[PDB]
Amino acid sequence: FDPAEKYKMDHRRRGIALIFNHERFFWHLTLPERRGTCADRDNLTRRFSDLGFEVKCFNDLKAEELLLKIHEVSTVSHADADCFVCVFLSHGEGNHIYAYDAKIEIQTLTGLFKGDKCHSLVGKPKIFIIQACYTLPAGADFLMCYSVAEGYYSHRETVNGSWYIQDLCEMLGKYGSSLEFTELLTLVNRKVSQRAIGKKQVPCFASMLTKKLHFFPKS
Amino acid sequence: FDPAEKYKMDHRRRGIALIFNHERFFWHLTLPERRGTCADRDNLTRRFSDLGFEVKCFNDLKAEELLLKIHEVSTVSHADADCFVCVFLSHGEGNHIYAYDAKIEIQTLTGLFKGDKCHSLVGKPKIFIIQACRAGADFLMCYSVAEGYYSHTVNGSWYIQDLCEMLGKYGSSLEFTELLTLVNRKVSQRRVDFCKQVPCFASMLTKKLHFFP
Amino acid sequence: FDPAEKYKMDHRRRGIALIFNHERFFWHLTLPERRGTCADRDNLTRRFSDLGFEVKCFNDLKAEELLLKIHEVSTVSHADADCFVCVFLSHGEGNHIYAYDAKIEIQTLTGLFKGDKCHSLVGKPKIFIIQACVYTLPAGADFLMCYSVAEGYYSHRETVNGSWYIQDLCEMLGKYGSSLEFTELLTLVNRKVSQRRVGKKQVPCFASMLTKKLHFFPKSNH
Amino acid sequence: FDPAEKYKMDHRRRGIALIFNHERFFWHLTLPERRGTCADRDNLTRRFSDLGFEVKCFNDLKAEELLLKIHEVSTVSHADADCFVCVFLSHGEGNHIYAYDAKIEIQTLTGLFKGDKCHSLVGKPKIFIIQACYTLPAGADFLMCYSVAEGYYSHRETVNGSWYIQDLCEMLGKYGSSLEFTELLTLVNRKVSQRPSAIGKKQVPCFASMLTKKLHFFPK
Repeated sequence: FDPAEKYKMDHRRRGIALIFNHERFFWHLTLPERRGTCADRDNLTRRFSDLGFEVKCFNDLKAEELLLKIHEVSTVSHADADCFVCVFLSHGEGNHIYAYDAKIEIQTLTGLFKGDKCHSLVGKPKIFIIQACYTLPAGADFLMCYSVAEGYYSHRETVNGSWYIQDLCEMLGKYGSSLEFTELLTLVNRKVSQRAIGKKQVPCFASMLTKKLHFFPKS
Repeated sequence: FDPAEKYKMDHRRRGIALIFNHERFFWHLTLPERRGTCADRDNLTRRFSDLGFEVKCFNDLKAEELLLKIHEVSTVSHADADCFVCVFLSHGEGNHIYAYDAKIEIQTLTGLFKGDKCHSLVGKPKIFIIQACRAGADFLMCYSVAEGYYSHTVNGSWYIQDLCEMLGKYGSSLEFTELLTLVNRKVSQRRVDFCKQVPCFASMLTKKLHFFP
Repeated sequence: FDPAEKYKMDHRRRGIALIFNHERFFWHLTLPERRGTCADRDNLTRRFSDLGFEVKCFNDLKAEELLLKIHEVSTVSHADADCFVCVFLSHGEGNHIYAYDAKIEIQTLTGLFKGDKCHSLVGKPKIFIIQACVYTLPAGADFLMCYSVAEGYYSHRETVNGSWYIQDLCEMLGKYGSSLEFTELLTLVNRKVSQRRVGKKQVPCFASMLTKKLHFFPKSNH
Repeated sequence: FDPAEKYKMDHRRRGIALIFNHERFFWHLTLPERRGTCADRDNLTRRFSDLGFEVKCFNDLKAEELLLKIHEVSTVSHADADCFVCVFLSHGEGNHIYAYDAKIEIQTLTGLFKGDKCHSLVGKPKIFIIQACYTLPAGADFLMCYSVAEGYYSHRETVNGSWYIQDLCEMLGKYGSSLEFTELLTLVNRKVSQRPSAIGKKQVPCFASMLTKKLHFFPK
């Protein structure tokens, strides 16, 4: 009935910001790759803490640990939380095995939080920010954010980080609390797209959200 | 730079609203199908004219005509226009050939308006509204149904209906993606009631989108 | 609590838009006055109908009729209405008596719709748009006071096409009435009028005693 | 014209937040008055620093110092600043002389920053927050914010501050950087308005906008 309806963000906790590092099948690890990834994690941890999130970081190197942690996030109660965030960071060179593993990891992650698998988040926004190395993942109140659209260029990681994660992090710093999230993501669209003169890196987001999304500060 | 930047909507023409009716490989045509499809076309034509669009309707039955028309829409100049819209309507029963042809038709339609193929629309929004059956900067992809959700009459289809409703009520008021989000909630609860079943849009837009008079 | 809370605009009726024409102590009525006022009235009636309002127009000439009508708008029930709007239009030259009568007329109008006198509107916005020719009127909760001109600033002449303020307001209402939050819309009117040219700036003003956001999204037939 | 145009907030400095304490001509100074006033000043100094302002505090007791400082803030250049803020705090009870001096002080304060008198601020917002103890200032890009509308009650000062300044400060803390300023002030309207003897009354604050653009205090 209401053209201004918002997801209720007045729960005790904001929620979890899961930052997932895809590192297992990569081989040539130039300092630009390594330092730039640290830059993207560190930057995202800052921005997401400031919006109230519990940031949790792990990589897929520790085969034994990803089991435990991944299991924890899924089963734990989110009843007292507003939303869930998951950032999937990856690298550029990407061999085919690395690239293939990526898709399977993202498919599992997303699949964990479908309402059928996770009652505590039902009706609450699930936001996935995916640094591709552009897909088809599904669910109501899901927000799929992609570093790059289907068949567009993706600039090499730098020691400073990646265009997408940088620019997102920037917008989050400046407009995190102010703007409706998809508006903010649209700003990230223009910013990155204006960063063989291939024409552009054009990021994307796919919304299955049913209400407005605001990260006004909590008490 | 400016968090409130908008696509410039002050050109001479608003733009073309292309309404594409997919019916070539369908054989079981109950009145609900045929009358509901007319309902979706007629309804969409009213709503979009009210937003200033030139509405053009054709189907893929006349294999001769589609060639000519499809060719026109691509080649013509859009320099004096704000944006481009394209609605792709398709029936629910859907055999496999019909389903398959759909994907191909959509693939081509969208491909026509990539900046690489269409300079007159560069920096302008290209909006595709796709009634599913079973890329580009400034592209907006709206789908009746997300990946692997259910998607269902004589008066029309939930998605096109609700869309049309929102367009009538908030077309001029709301930012487009916010208007689409209303359609998200409307449909996803229409299904819950008559019976999750959630529409979807994918934005590669860089600015805000308003259909002020 | 909720930084985005809105006055509930989902009542059966939008409400009344009262357009009040102050004409009684004016003497020289050049055609620019007479035609420009009609233009402001007609323009405002169009714009406010489009936003759902029952527009009602009267002037203070018919001293018998103003008694009835004024009482009607006060006493009638507004329980099934979103808000109330009142525009007070006046002329520029203004003799002292005309100017003085203006102040008293505004005092009374505004006074009628304080929650103390008008239960049906308690909690609902009361928007007065005043073409000045008092500014202490500003008393009420959920009151919005909009003035053609701030204290001690130039006021546009009236022209045959209407007045800068009412014109510009009506323009914004047409383009942004259903889209923007009202005070956001008024701020646009602030910039538009203040950049009207034809040395003196005119700077309009509004005083908000509103507690929520104000939107005039189109209503449901249902 | 752009329905979303904003005052350019990208200058080197945010600007000055002037907090002015009206003290002279006040006689009975109960601890609630004195402690509550410090509370309002300290609270506003925190909140305004957090939005980037140079906070400057003085009162009208030091008859020599007000001359100097008042002159300073007027004549100094603001070309490299976004806006100007000025809070005028007073005490509730108020003898008539105190009340009268208030009006004159506010009239002079506001008068200094009219574009006629102060070129460096022309086209920049001038925001006056006035705790009342008339309502006749003016100017383009001026924002006048009042603790209390004409002829409404104002709840007494307390040891923890005043309803208006408290609530304002709360919203500034929470929404200072997020919300458009008048949107934020409307939240103050509702908070205070919704707020042990002789009272069934409500306090309704007010603001008068002569602003031409949107006002946002995004972090610098």
